[PDB]
Amino acid sequence: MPKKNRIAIYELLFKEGVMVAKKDVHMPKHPELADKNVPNLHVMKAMQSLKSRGYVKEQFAWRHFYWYLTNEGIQYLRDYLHLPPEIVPATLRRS
Amino acid sequence: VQISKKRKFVADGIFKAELNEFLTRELAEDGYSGVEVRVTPTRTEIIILATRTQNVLGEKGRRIRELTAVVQKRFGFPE
Amino acid sequence: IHRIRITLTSRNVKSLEKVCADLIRGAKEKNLKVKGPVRMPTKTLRITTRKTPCGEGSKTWDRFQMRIHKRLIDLHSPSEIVKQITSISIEPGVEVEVTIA
Amino acid sequence: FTYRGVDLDQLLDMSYEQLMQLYSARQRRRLNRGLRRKQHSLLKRLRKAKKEAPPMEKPEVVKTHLRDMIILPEMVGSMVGVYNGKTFNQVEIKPEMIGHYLGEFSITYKPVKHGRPGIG
Amino acid sequence: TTPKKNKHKRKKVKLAVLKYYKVDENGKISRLRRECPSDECGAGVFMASHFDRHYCGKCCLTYC
Amino acid sequence: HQQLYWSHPRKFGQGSRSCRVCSNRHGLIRKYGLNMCRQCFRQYAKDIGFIKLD
RNA sequence: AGGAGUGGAGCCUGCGGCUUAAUUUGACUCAACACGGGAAACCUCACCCGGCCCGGACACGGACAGGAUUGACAGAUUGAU
RNA sequence: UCAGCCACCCGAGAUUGAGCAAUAACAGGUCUGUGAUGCCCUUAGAUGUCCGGGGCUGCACGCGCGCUACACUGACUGGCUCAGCGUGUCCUACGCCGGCAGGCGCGGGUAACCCGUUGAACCCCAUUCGUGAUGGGGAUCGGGGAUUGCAAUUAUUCCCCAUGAACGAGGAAUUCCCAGUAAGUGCGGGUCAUAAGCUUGCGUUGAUUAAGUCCCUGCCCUUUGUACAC
Ligand SMILES: [Zn+2]
Ligand SMILES: [Zn+2]
Repeated sequence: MPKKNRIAIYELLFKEGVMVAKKDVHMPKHPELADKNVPNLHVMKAMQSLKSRGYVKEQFAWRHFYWYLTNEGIQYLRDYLHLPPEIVPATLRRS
Repeated sequence: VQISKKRKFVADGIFKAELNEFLTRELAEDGYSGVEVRVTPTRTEIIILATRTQNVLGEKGRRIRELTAVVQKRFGFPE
Repeated sequence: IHRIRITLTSRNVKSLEKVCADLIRGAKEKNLKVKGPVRMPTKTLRITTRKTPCGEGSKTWDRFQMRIHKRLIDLHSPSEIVKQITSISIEPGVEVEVTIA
Repeated sequence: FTYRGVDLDQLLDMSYEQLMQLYSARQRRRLNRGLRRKQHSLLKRLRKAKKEAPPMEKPEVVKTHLRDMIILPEMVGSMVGVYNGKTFNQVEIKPEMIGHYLGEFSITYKPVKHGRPGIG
Repeated sequence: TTPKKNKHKRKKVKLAVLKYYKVDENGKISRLRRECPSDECGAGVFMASHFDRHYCGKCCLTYC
Repeated sequence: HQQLYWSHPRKFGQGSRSCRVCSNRHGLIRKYGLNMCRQCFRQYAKDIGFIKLD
């Protein structure tokens, strides 16, 4: 894989924290990460590599993969995206 | 144009079947009982039944927040 | 103003007729000239499946159904009051559709 | 040899649209819906076997993978191996097989020679 | 009969821009091989002049 | 490689259609837009809304 | 008590059996044999003949920025650009 | 003189047809429907997977579902006249070019609004053919023509010309059925790019005989007796 495909995957794992898929290998475009031309294979196998680290939660359904944040995934992302902890994601917006 | 009422009323079924299947598979530990999908063109709310409902929410409403974004980005309808 | 028509479709009959009765009573409350609930020919979707998963036994079949009752009430009233009446009796299991002018 | 009332030599310079009308409707439909890169490459290698062979030697067996290919008048005379699924076979393109596929001379099954029956 | 397994491995010279870039004592930069006229490999990425052609690394163009 | 991988066209036929819940290809209910297997429809038919009246 | 038959002919389909490179396989009284939603030109597809790809996560040690990997035009071989 | 059975009156109706279905069991079938699954095998000349080509259909012979029939209560050709359950973004209205399958453009329909008045077939009313291997019956084959597809040769189908097979009501045996029921007849759905002789539904025409028994097939209960208790 190239490195620029992976870097837009962690950004929607911080503010919301979840990432779904399709389990379609030959699917040429992942439709949620449009305008980047990343295949479904290159987000699905990347999250398979991330599940052996222990940073995404595995839950399957009829067809779609599902991947949640881990509680240790916030600290691993806040340095990899080089973010300050002063900004708050959707965890503590309401009430 | 939209879809026919025959194909509309069945497509409301495969929504609630996949939702209930995914909800059983995820929430099979906190005593998941069933959904109730109240449809509305403004907000299609999904009422989760559970045994220990305070433990479903997470830390002051944290765990179900993940499931909101899951069902948002899954079934195509916007947030 | 002409052709103000409300589409009421449901999967069961009891809640659909209750919603029809509440809408007709509310249109009686507004004192409009009201074509009542007409009754479209109900559709019944047939699916006939072999009952076995493999294909061994005595060729028994299943017979599933979905009966979609469809009603239509009609009004002759301006557009500002037809939105007030449909927003009250929100109820699950039914589906509302309106058309105007 | 004459095909549909015209001899072989006028078929070699016969252009495509006038070559069309002497066929059946299946061959005309194949020539109307088009020939793709997998067949034009075979025309390229077949004309290559025309120019790289000495003229008194009928050229080397251009083994082929297009059973669906109609025997055009341009490909007459070349030695061709047609894959049946297991092996190849060199078949000679005689002039009298213009309205036929390539994949019909390679019999993809051994003809059944029966014996005594088993349990019955 | 016999399993014929083969893969063309790559063999790189010690920073093979020295095969491309030549600078003499006066300091002018002389590139021996061909620069590709295509824009995606323009002015920095060079072709390799072969015995009968040149060959680009990106758009794989040939010459005579 | 990258061009010969999924090159055979997966339009029409049962190679193109597969089960919505289990990705199988044998006994597919297409009517009313389901694309479920026959074995898998019977699991979910009560939650779709298909009941047995006779 | 009867009625329509089937078993007889041709054809179509499903099983045995003979072959086949392969003719994928389950199922053999009622309770197998137009059953496997099984009417398969490719896919389906299991079977046979070849040919690519890793889609071997992760951990360890080596190679390691004098490179491991990839596309490779043209010619040769191939069924193929 | 009890539960109830039989006949009649009044009545639309004096049995409508299905769905669902116990305990206890099969060493019943199904890892080939499942990201239901245990072990075992296999994992980079891969039993993973894609690509391409064959095969699944091959054919001296047996066995099962069916379809067409063997004619006159019929066939050929005109004319007339009637449905219901259903599907539809791919269903189709209308004008033109063609023997026809088909080409063209125009619209409608996400549907009691359009196809659609769903102008179905047996049946009916006339013409011709008259008991013969006939024009019955169409198999088998040669040629074209047109569609769907990346591709039709191992005919995918469909149309038009030809060729004309057995077949003269079918032994031993055996299946299903008691009323809008057999049976005849078409239409729709599933499969479906192309597709029904299959199956699942629907309407149309519409009867013979029975309203009884344990003789056969098989199941159950009570009195026998056991050397039985797999
Ligand atoms: Zn370049
Ligand atoms: Zn399924």
